[PDB]
Amino acid sequence: GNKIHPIGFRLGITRDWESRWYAGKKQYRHLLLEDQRIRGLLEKELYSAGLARVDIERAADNVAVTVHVAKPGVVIGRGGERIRVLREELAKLTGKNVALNVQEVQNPNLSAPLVAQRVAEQIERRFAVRRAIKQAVQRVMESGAKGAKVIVSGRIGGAEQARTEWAAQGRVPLHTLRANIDYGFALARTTYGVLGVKAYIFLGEV
Amino acid sequence: ARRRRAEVRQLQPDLVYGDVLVTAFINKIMRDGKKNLAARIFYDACKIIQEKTGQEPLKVFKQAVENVKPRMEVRSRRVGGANYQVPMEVSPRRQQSLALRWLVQAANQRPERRAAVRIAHELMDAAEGKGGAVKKKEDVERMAEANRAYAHYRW
Amino acid sequence: ARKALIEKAKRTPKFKVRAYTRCVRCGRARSVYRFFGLCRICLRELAHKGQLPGVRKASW
Amino acid sequence: TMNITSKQMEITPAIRQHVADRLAKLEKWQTHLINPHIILSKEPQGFVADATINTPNGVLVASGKHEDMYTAINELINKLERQLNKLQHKGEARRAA
Amino acid sequence: PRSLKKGVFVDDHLLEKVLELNAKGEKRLIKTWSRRSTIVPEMVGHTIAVYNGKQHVPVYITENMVGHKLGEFAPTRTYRGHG
Amino acid sequence: GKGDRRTRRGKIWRGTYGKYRPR
RNA sequence: UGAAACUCAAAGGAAUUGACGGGGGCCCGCACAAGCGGUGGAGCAUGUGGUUUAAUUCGAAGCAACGCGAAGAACCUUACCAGGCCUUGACAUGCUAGGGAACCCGGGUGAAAGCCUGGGGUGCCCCGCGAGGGGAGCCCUAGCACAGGUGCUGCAUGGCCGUCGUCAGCUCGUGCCGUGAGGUGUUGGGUUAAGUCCCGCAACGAGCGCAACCCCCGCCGUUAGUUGCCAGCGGUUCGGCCGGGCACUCUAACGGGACUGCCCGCGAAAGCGGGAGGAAGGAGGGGACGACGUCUGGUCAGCAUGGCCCUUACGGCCUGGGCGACACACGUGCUACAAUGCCCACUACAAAGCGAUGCCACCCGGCAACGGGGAGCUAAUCGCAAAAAGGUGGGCCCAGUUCGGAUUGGGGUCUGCAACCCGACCCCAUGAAGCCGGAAUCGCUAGUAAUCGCGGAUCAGCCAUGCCGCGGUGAAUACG
Ligand SMILES: [Mg+2]
Ligand SMILES: [Mg+2]
Ligand SMILES: [Mg+2]
Ligand SMILES: [Mg+2]
Ligand SMILES: [Mg+2]
Ligand SMILES: [Mg+2]
Ligand SMILES: [Mg+2]
Ligand SMILES: [Mg+2]
Ligand SMILES: [Mg+2]
Ligand SMILES: [Mg+2]
Ligand SMILES: [Mg+2]
Ligand SMILES: [Mg+2]
Ligand SMILES: [Mg+2]
Ligand SMILES: [Mg+2]
Ligand SMILES: [Mg+2]
Ligand SMILES: [Mg+2]
Ligand SMILES: [Mg+2]
Ligand SMILES: [Mg+2]
Ligand SMILES: [Mg+2]
Ligand SMILES: [Mg+2]
Ligand SMILES: [Mg+2]
Ligand SMILES: [Mg+2]
Ligand SMILES: [Mg+2]
Ligand SMILES: [Mg+2]
Ligand SMILES: [Mg+2]
Ligand SMILES: [Mg+2]
Ligand SMILES: [Mg+2]
Ligand SMILES: [Mg+2]
Ligand SMILES: [Mg+2]
Ligand SMILES: [Mg+2]
Ligand SMILES: [Mg+2]
Ligand SMILES: [Mg+2]
Ligand SMILES: [Mg+2]
Ligand SMILES: [Mg+2]
Ligand SMILES: [Mg+2]
Ligand SMILES: [Mg+2]
Ligand SMILES: [Mg+2]
Ligand SMILES: [Mg+2]
Ligand SMILES: [Mg+2]
Ligand SMILES: [Mg+2]
Ligand SMILES: [Mg+2]
Ligand SMILES: [Mg+2]
Ligand SMILES: [Mg+2]
Ligand SMILES: [Mg+2]
Ligand SMILES: [Mg+2]
Ligand SMILES: [Mg+2]
Ligand SMILES: [Mg+2]
Ligand SMILES: [Mg+2]
Ligand SMILES: [Mg+2]
Ligand SMILES: [Mg+2]
Ligand SMILES: [Mg+2]
Ligand SMILES: [Mg+2]
Ligand SMILES: [Mg+2]
Ligand SMILES: [Mg+2]
Ligand SMILES: [Mg+2]
Ligand SMILES: [Mg+2]
Ligand SMILES: [Mg+2]
Ligand SMILES: [Mg+2]
Ligand SMILES: [Mg+2]
Ligand SMILES: [Mg+2]
Ligand SMILES: [Mg+2]
Ligand SMILES: [Mg+2]
Ligand SMILES: [Mg+2]
Ligand SMILES: [Mg+2]
Ligand SMILES: [Mg+2]
Ligand SMILES: [Mg+2]
Ligand SMILES: [Mg+2]
Ligand SMILES: [Mg+2]
Ligand SMILES: [Mg+2]
Ligand SMILES: [Mg+2]
Ligand SMILES: [Mg+2]
Ligand SMILES: [Mg+2]
Ligand SMILES: [Mg+2]
Ligand SMILES: [Zn+2]
Repeated sequence: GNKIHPIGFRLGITRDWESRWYAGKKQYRHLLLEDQRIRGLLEKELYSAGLARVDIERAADNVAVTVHVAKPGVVIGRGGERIRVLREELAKLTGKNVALNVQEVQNPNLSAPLVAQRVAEQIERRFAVRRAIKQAVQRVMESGAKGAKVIVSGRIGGAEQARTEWAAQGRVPLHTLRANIDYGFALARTTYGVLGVKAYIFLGEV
Repeated sequence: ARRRRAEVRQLQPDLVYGDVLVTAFINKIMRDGKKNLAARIFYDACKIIQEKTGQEPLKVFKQAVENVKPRMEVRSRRVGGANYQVPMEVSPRRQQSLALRWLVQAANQRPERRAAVRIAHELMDAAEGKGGAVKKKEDVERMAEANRAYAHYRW
Repeated sequence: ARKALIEKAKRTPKFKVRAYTRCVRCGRARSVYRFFGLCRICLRELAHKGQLPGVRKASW
Repeated sequence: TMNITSKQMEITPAIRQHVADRLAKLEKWQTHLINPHIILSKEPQGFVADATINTPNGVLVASGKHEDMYTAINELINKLERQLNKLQHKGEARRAA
Repeated sequence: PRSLKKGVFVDDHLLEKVLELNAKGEKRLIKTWSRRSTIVPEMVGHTIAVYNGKQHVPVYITENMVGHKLGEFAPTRTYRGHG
Repeated sequence: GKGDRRTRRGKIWRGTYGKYRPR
């Protein structure tokens, strides 16, 4: 049990923080808590939409939440129905001026957290895990990625003996700083237990 | 080490006599990295040997060194089912290290109460050929000659 | 004895000594950082995600 | 002296004494047994008897396993002896040439 | 020990009962959990039962044991020796 | 040395002050 | 010459991939050697095995458990014990019915919790000049679903970590060889820190590792000049204090710089040896970074999670106790046994950090811990702050001592509701073992070891001699 988290390893090199602001010693914690609660609510509500990243900004008494997603419509609604509904649920929790944006995920099959969740969904549907993993990777490479690696660990297929299955294509140079690699994790709850899913997408090096 | 023959550290010549050998001796005196202390002790000793016997301390020191240098030593080697004490010539680098080491150690087995004094006197005896330092050298040599018969096991 | 404890830690006590930090994320009573409100494990978990502003792997 | 650990198990002074009489077989070799340490443990398959002992000529590390805690201990002893006998005699092998 | 600038600490709920018994004339047994309370001159001659975590230990207070704490006389560990 | 409170060195090691190490 | 009873589910041949060998060859690593300092002995601090206990919660187990989870156990924490209590319940989502909502304030009983109870005014959209009639803002009371469980299983698991190992390795595609496992490539010759690179080759490529891309440090430049700096000229209360300036130091962002690039030599090449230039030379020093996998490794007690188990209790609140016990045993550390030392007095030289119920100048009371005054600082401004070893002087004179500072008596301080169990600190007195440690055993190859102090997280306080950092002084040695 070894490998460093491929995102935290690239913060401020190939990858940027998800909560971008400044706060002083007396304040930092409380903002951070609210920040996570914002993610808590949205992670539940926006799941069906195809949630990939949740950026957060702050100045003074006002905050801007930018939601990246594969299905922008499922967020916005009919002419703004759910999009409006959100601000109210939002600024109730926030208790402050909570600007909610939405933005496209141009290629969900090049978004690692998306690929990960899809396979996790597939294996809660009792699909063939190995066949799935090869597929996921096949999708990501077709969509143009320079390399891909997907991993599933647990009681695979229901087996009593836990095992780890993975598949990979092209390059995935986890040791290279300047290599841009999107990473994502998805939890698959089954009747026999939890499976962990990890997706690595190598978009390219910078 | 395994790959290459390591590099002998070139020391910086001492401030008072301009001598790499003196510097080396100082460091051997030096406990806990207190080199100022170490420096004084030697130089204080250098003062003392001048008072007791009016000569060049440097000359005394260097003569004492050449007197404690073992020219031959025994190094064990287990050949077959027995450990033979094989007689070996000492490299000049090693002769120096052993000489300076024994000088300080024998010094610090002496009974007089101040280090500078012990360091002084031991350097005086070793210069004249007396003292535990030279005794060490004489012994090491005698062991080597005593086992001259095993000098063909030399590597 | 856990959820009752993450709860009892919230309510103000009978005496101010009895107050102690719990990790607001996982409820951990030990190795809780004041600055974040988080324990050493959560501190690491969020930081690796990049969800701690300005925080990054420190190397020198 | 000799230490015995019973990991996530309860044992008696009797059982502890038994182990001491069993390790005692190693006294045969007339060499110093330095801080012998026995760890008794229960797996689903049976018991496990671990031991680490140092001697002037090396360390002894052995693990014994068996449904019967005493047999597990006996096999531990058997593995320890074989090691101790090698430690004590391996040097004699190459006395010639 | 406790700052002299501050008080001589008795838990008030223990102390109150002492003075109550002093007035009417003492004494019934007093069960207390207040190990932290100082034996106080008003308490002398009483017998206070001090809970040690398990049992309430009957302690007859005397002139010698004034300055101390109540816990000091109801030991909390059973130790009869080894082997 | 460092273990004796009634000395300067002891109060340094311990990080306190007093008669034997005043400020 | 040659059975049988009985018994076993194999006995076997060859070959394959491993692993192992007291088989061989060639290599590497503080692995040995060479060194320097320790541990094992003492006293003490701390973890653990045991034993004790009402309980002394629980895990960790050779290396890779044992100053480990614990980056702060008096209450709290706390998961254990004893006792006193609560029953949709400390907490979620409900649906229903009574009360008034909502929020505050006291009284009784009690160790507290809890039980008992006496206070007092609910907006709304509403028939409201009127009793009166709600709805759901939130609580209360009675239900039923449900909560809650640090109860079990790390041998059902996710996650994250440890380890072998920063070791140089582990494989795939297609082709070729083999009936087949599987081989080849990846082996071989040279080379490298390296499956690094070169040459050769039924192999030709590719991937994960290696390296590089990132951070700190070392030289230089550019941009900046305060709260930082002061070379020079003025004042100079006698202090970069003032004028002034940003040169220098610095601070912190961006660049330059080293590539075996250049000469000699050996090389088939890759490279190696030597030289110059240069602050830096052959990865410049350190850091981050850990392949396929192994240990049915570790963690259900950080979290999540399958399943099994508890439901007026295996849930929940409180007071007290325990986690701090002590015939013993081991691990990690602190301080030592002294003169290269100890003590006093005076006097220099850091870095990185931290600081608004905080850091505290300076003043005064106290031998002191500390206390009372009181300025400054949202801090390159002000503060912690003094760094210590060192330096200069003076004392000690080889003694269980002016070494050592354990143990105990007495007196105080501070935190805290509260220091009996069970806090740290100060002062007076006491002044133990210990005269350099058996078998055995640990660390370190250079700004390293050793030695010296400073900071921080946790934190009311602290059992920190721990941990993570920071600079000061600064070695010995490596044949092999
Ligand atoms: Mg020496
Ligand atoms: Mg000698
Ligand atoms: Mg002679
Ligand atoms: Mg319980
Ligand atoms: Mg829980
Ligand atoms: Mg607290
Ligand atoms: Mg805490
Ligand atoms: Mg034992
Ligand atoms: Mg046990
Ligand atoms: Mg037992
Ligand atoms: Mg084992
Ligand atoms: Mg046998
Ligand atoms: Mg054998
Ligand atoms: Mg003393
Ligand atoms: Mg037959
Ligand atoms: Mg065979
Ligand atoms: Mg071999
Ligand atoms: Mg080593
Ligand atoms: Mg060695
Ligand atoms: Mg040694
Ligand atoms: Mg030490
Ligand atoms: Mg020792
Ligand atoms: Mg010891
Ligand atoms: Mg334990
Ligand atoms: Mg126990
Ligand atoms: Mg245990
Ligand atoms: Mg457990
Ligand atoms: Mg602690
Ligand atoms: Mg407690
Ligand atoms: Mg409690
Ligand atoms: Mg496991
Ligand atoms: Mg696991
Ligand atoms: Mg286990
Ligand atoms: Mg064949
Ligand atoms: Mg074929
Ligand atoms: Mg093959
Ligand atoms: Mg092939
Ligand atoms: Mg290979
Ligand atoms: Mg191969
Ligand atoms: Mg080769
Ligand atoms: Mg390497
Ligand atoms: Mg390569
Ligand atoms: Mg080849
Ligand atoms: Mg610098
Ligand atoms: Mg400039
Ligand atoms: Mg070179
Ligand atoms: Mg690398
Ligand atoms: Mg296991
Ligand atoms: Mg769990
Ligand atoms: Mg479970
Ligand atoms: Mg079922
Ligand atoms: Mg309690
Ligand atoms: Mg307690
Ligand atoms: Mg404990
Ligand atoms: Mg014992
Ligand atoms: Mg011992
Ligand atoms: Mg310690
Ligand atoms: Mg020790
Ligand atoms: Mg003596
Ligand atoms: Mg004495
Ligand atoms: Mg004695
Ligand atoms: Mg004395
Ligand atoms: Mg006292
Ligand atoms: Mg206490
Ligand atoms: Mg020693
Ligand atoms: Mg010593
Ligand atoms: Mg030995
Ligand atoms: Mg090294
Ligand atoms: Mg010292
Ligand atoms: Mg410190
Ligand atoms: Mg602090
Ligand atoms: Mg603290
Ligand atoms: Mg203590
Ligand atoms: Zn946490």
